[PDB]
Amino acid sequence: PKQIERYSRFSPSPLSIKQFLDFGRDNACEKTSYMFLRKELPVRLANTMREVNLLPDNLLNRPSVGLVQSWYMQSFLELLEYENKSPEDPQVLDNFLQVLIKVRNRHNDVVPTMAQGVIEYKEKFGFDPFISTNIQYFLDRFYTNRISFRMLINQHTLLFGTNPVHPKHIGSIDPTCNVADVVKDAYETAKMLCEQYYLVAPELEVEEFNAKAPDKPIQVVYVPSHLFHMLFELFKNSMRATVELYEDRKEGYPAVKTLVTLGKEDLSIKISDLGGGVPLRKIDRLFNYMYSGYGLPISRLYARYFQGDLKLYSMEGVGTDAVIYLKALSSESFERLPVFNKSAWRHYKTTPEADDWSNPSSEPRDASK
Amino acid sequence: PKQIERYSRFSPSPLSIKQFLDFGRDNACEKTSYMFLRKELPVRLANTMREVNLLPDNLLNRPSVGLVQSWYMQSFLELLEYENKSPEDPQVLDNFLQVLIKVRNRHNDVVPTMAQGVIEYKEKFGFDPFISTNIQYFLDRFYTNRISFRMLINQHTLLFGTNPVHPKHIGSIDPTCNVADVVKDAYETAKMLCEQYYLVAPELEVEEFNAKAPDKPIQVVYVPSHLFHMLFELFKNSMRATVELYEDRKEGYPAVKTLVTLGKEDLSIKISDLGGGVPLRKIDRLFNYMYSGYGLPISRLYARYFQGDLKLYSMEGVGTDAVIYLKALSSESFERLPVFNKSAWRHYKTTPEADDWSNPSSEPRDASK
Amino acid sequence: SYPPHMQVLLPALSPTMTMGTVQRWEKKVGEKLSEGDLLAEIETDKATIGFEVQEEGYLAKILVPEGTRDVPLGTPLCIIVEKEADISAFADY
Amino acid sequence: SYPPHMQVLLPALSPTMTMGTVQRWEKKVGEKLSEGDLLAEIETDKATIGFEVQEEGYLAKILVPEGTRDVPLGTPLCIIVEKEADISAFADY
Ligand SMILES: C[C@@H]1C[C@H]2O[C@@H]2/C=C\C=C\C(=O)Cc2c(Cl)c(O)cc(O)c2C(=O)O1
Ligand SMILES: C[C@@H]1C[C@H]2O[C@@H]2/C=C\C=C\C(=O)Cc2c(Cl)c(O)cc(O)c2C(=O)O1
Ligand SMILES: *C(=O)CCCC[C@@H](S)CCS
Ligand SMILES: *C(=O)CCCC[C@@H](S)CCS
Ligand SMILES: [K+]
Ligand SMILES: [K+]
Repeated sequence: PKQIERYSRFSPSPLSIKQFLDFGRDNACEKTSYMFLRKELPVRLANTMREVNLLPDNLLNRPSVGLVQSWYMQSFLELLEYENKSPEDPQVLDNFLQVLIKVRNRHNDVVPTMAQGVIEYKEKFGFDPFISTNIQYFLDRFYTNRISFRMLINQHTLLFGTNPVHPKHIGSIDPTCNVADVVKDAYETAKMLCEQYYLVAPELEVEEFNAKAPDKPIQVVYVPSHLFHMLFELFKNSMRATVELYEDRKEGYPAVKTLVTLGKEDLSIKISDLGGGVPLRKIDRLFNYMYSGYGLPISRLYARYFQGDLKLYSMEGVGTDAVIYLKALSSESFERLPVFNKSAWRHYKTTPEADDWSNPSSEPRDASK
Repeated sequence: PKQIERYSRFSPSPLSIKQFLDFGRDNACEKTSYMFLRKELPVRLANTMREVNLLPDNLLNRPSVGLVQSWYMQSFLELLEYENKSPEDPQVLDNFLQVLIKVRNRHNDVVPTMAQGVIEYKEKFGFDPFISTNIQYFLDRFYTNRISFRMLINQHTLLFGTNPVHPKHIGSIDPTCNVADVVKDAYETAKMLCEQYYLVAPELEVEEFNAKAPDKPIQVVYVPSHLFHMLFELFKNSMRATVELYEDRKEGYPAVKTLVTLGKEDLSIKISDLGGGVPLRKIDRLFNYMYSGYGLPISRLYARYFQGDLKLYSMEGVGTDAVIYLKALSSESFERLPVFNKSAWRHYKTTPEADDWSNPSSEPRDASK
Repeated sequence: SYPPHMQVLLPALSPTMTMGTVQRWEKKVGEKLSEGDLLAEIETDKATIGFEVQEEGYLAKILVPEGTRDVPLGTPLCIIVEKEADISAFADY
Repeated sequence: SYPPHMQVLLPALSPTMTMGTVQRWEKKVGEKLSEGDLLAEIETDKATIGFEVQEEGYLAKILVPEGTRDVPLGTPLCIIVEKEADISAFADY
């Protein structure tokens, strides 16, 4: 861990969809990608590992957390083998590729194993609100870096590894991603799961408004599988909400509505349901892993990840809007990566503080008497 | 300022709409209100003054800031005269009332004078992003405490002072506030101002859904003038947005729509317009006084103030939703007050920090070459 | 005797407070106290207040258990010591 | 000679960095430096990085002005001193 300290003091190098696309379309030099990745991946792993070490002891202790750590170490060390191995050698490039595959596979069970970790911690030491926000901060960063590793590894294996599935795609990026098509696919997939259990499912209705070009299909440069992931979760929640609210009613099921809009900066996707909504008090906690499944916080990570966001608004008693914001421009869609440093360190070392704002008594004085 | 230090270490005592209502309806003892207020008001002033002292020097320096300070001092000292004056004396109660009036009047020009202060500071030292968030933090707290002083003073003067305007009202609280009626009033008032300048204005459409009692008018216990203030600003922005987007068009003006809903916890009021919307990048800054008029941040202060909120969502290219959340239950509607303490102090003494999350280069490497 | 120590007394945390409930300690025996750290939530009739540490040191002993209702003003709440070597001197009370 | 001082050299802030632009100083001459404070934004080809203070003291002099492009690794950026009485010793350079 002298090597981990060092690489954890390096800053990550965030890439843009434009760069990924420009590279794979016009450049596409395996050397370049190797030189970049052999250094960047260890940077990213090391930034994360440094943060897992900052976790409360009772969480750091859990076997699941240990295994993750050791997997990351195992991966880090394997990638460091390449720091002095010349790209002017076919074999080095070939072996590097297999290394990437091996670490992708090793990291397959990573989301569930960590989750198992925090669940063990919760069920054994109990729910504290303050510490929950620490863990929250950690998981957002940890699951985002993991999304990022996977983005880099996929671009490299898809570009240089080969069953040629999506052919005009550049690695995992679609330069002409038809948003409504991903919307309909995500919907059908959630519909099937909803119908299977509930024996019924609401219909989807889709509208578009393309403000640049008012009647053209809305298209964006993007990773279709990220968009899909996000849409799938929101639709599953909308359907489940709608179906649960109307199963004991007489009026039949309101559709789940989608508005896709495109402006100078934003591609926005608003999903509306009449599933009864959620009180405002409970909204923030829906993003908090340890009240929770992880589906909604993780979907928001996919969104914040290329500079977008995922936001939820509800009217308790009627329904809920969920809105995905993506960047319209690939030149503006940079990776947003967590950076280990003193600011990060302070989040882990924060002890609780007095509230800033007042709090009433749990038993306020009776003002009638 | 030995006395200010002391009273600034006291914690404010947040009241609930229920308490205000229970007091004025069932108790209504001038003594009780005097004993409470003669101590609470100086607490609140002192908490604030302590924070104005923490302001950057170049802002603290401005004549406008000086005047505010001296007004608060003047008010503080005047209220301290009463700390040892018995309520068992008609005169003391009578004089106290006039004191309240005099300080309400003195504080009349307070929002504009402070605003003039920050404007002078901005136009003379320049816009820094970090310091802007410090000033933001301060103004939210300062304008909220000022809303609170005014709430207390009004309850006392209305209850014990007398032109008997709203008669079933309890001070400034309406126990049966008809939300749609305030919605229509706020709308008409903004309509008149819009028509005056733009020579046209969109129509309003209102729907209700009362989930407890599906067809009954939605009613809540509240301060009608706060609700009005909030609605007035959102409507003014919606109309101006709609009218500016359609003045060069052919389809005529979309209505501005209002949905008022009532659930177990929330009274929600959603205003929708098709005024073209705002890019997500610019949303947060709309709440930031020194990019700014103050109308929207201040409206949100009125909302967060009895435990509600005011939230904005847009789809760039189409339009914008603005949603006021109030508490359905008066028992749950406590004043939310800023408390001077070490946590507050640290906000003022925060020096800038490294970003937590990555940032790209302003000139990213060209990945084609 | 004992090593140099300080008693933390319950102040009037608002102008009319005469007693408070020690709702929750936010520090454990053995911990460093920096000036301004959160020490306890104290509940009155009027508010739930974050009582801050006023002097730096180390928490040596808690005199008033969590959950204790209606604690009068001036009641010692806990014991602070300058060095941590001096914490063990007070498990003895 | 001069009072005890330290030069802050430009590190490689990421594995491939060979030079950086000093985009903005976040500390002024005379200011206390605590370990981990933000000292400067440094811009590469790859990122805009918050360079942190690595050792505590006082900013005595800025060797590289704000805005200076393409600064090589190892270039002294500024001078740190242990006491503030020792800051004036360096307006002299
Ligand atoms: C609590 C209600 C009803 C529950 O049945 C819904 C199932 C899962 C909920 C997940 C959530 O976190 C909130 C939510 C989301 Cl995220 C959404 O995209 C759409 C919704 O309508 C709701 C919602 O309003 O949920
Ligand atoms: C930028 C656009 C168009 C401008 O014309 C609107 C006038 C004032 C804007 C104030 C705002 O801060 C944003 C805004 C609010 Cl708050 C609103 O309640 C309704 C709106 O439609 C807009 C908006 O979308 O504003
Ligand atoms: C920065 O060094 C530019 C990197 C270009 C190559 C990237 S897109 C690697 C492909 S995963
Ligand atoms: C706390 O002391 C209860 C206060 C009751 C009287 C209040 S409602 C004063 C009226 S402004
Ligand atoms: K780092
Ligand atoms: K205080």
